[PDB]
Amino acid sequence: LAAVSVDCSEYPKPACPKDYRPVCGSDNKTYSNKCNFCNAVVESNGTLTLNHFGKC
Amino acid sequence: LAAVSVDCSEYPKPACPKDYRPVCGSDNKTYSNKCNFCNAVVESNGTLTLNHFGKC
Amino acid sequence: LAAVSVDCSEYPKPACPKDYRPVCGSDNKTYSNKCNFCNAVVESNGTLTLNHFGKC
Amino acid sequence: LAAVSVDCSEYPKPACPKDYRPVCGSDNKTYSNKCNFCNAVVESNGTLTLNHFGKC
Repeated sequence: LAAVSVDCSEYPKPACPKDYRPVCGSDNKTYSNKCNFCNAVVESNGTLTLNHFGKC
Repeated sequence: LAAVSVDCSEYPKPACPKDYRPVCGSDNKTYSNKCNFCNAVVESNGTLTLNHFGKC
Repeated sequence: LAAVSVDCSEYPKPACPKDYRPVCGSDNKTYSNKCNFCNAVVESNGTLTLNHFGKC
Repeated sequence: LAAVSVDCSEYPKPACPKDYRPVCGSDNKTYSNKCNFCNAVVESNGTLTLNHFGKC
């Protein structure tokens, strides 16, 4: 199986970059970057995942 | 799941290297490197993913 | 496919850090960090995978 | 979707480390490490993938 992926291991991080590189989460919300996405993933305890890269 | 993946989480980027090290997209197009591929994935909003590494 | 993943390709390792930054395995056990988790995945021969990031 | 993954982007590499960190390929062969696995993946043009980490 081949995928396109995000590694959220280094997260959470108390501060994130202000770089806009959007990720669409499975909550159908668009996270401004990987760092916001991943902070949210880890805190979601299982319930938030990746839908696709880019704006929803 | 165990997968073979490309990490596109730091994309898009302002420019890519000219380095040849192809990736075959799910569109059966060969992308000259990972960077060119991931810049395309993040614009495809969901529709482009990895097919395999190396030229199609 | 778009996934959320942990890269375990450089595992097993001789030792892991004591750093707390939990990962929940598909066995519903919480692994104190990515390194402890991946050392377990590579011994599980197929049966253990990621459930989610953070504590179970 | 949550996975455990390998990134084979930096490959092929003409030489590999002699570190023994086995990967089982979907050809049901066991590759001595990530570098041997990935060299083989890229040359396989699509036909070789990950089965699981560790010896087959």
